[PDB]
Amino acid sequence: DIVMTQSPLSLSVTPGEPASISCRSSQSLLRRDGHNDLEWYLQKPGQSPQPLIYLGSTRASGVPDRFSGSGSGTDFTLKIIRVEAEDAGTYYCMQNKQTPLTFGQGTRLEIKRTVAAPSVFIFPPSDEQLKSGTASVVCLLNNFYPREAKVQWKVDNALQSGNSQESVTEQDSKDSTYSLSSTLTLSKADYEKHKVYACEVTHQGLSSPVTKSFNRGEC
Amino acid sequence: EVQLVESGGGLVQPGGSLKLSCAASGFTLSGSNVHWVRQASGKGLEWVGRIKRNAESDATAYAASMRGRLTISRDDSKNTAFLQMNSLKSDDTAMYYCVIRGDVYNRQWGQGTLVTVSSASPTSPKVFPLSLCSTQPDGNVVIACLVQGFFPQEPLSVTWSESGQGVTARNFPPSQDASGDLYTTSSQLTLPATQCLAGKSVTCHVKHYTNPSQDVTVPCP
Ligand SMILES: [Cl-]
Ligand SMILES: [Cl-]
Ligand SMILES: [Cl-]
Ligand SMILES: [Cl-]
Ligand SMILES: [Cl-]
Repeated sequence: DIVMTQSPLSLSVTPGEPASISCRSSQSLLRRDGHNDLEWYLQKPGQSPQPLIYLGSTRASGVPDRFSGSGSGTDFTLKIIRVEAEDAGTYYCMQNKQTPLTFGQGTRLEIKRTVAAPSVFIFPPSDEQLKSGTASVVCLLNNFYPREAKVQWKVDNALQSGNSQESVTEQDSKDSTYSLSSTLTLSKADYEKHKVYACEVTHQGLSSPVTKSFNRGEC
Repeated sequence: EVQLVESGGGLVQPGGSLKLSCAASGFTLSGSNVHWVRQASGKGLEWVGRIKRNAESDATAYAASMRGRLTISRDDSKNTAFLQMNSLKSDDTAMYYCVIRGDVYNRQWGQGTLVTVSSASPTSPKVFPLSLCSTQPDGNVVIACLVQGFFPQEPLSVTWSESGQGVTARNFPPSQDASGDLYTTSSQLTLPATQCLAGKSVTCHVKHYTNPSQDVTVPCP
């Protein structure tokens, strides 16, 4: 099979500035007609890959002029001359010289910007949920950059583990910030034995942690 | 709109069989070789197999790791191609795409369908209105819905009954619960305070899997 490799595996670019991604193939993809059996895609999370370039350099239908493919043989480059927010996602090169069709690893482009500290919001379990036997406490972080952020849950000052989960949005179209949802899930029985629920956030942009808390039954 | 529409996925028992359909909508599939490609959540793209046009006697080819367990077929009269999978295993769980090749008139990927090889039945999310207990941000109001304990993790989407100027909805990907094998997420809406006064409510609408959608009222504070 043909092995496709990309470099870098991630990059951060500010809007208006150029990005490039390199792709290498283990076999030459050069065609008799001078084109190459090489295609580039952009994939946004959960969505089908979108064709950007095929035949090495042919820009696909409706693809913006800022995307260009170049190279020949075993070495190829995707250039985005002026990065825009909507260009964030994972880029793949792919050979179609033979089956099995093979893809590179994927390069995640994110939009660079200045540091932004998260705002933090805490929500107690709904009364409706409590009646079914489960208690979820939710801590939402908004408007932060870079993507790394740490949530610590405390119940009466005891650090929690093995009972929470989190996920993070893609970057906001307008300000390129991330948001994060952390959920602490306890049984109703355990939840009602304790008083102080706290989510403590730390981040590059925070000079001190931000802790949002509530006393059970006071919301 | 012209596109490739997939169906026939979802949950399937280990050892079970599932036939995916790839139906052309607004173009003719006959001129293309039809390929199948899959992607496990958070992972890369992997070719599954192909079928050539009838002109080439519909010749098939399969990925090494699934060869003995696949039949790709096509029905040009229905403008549809099929991926029959058999003896499915946990490691076949993935989002499956069909892809057309070889037709200068048409280049299309299907929207993808998630195949989950599991002994579990589906579980609809339990959707709850949330009320902020910390402070509201200057000028705006935050409300949210908890979307708890669902399976499989996709498809899942949430929309709100307010949108437009000054309104931002945040939708977080599903994550696996710390115990119990289900998934949970939330959806948040931030809107001008004047647009979410006491006595006003907003609804979150939650779609999941192939079951009926849910609509939950979320009171403004
Ligand atoms: Cl190509
Ligand atoms: Cl452009
Ligand atoms: Cl900065
Ligand atoms: Cl998956
Ligand atoms: Cl394509």
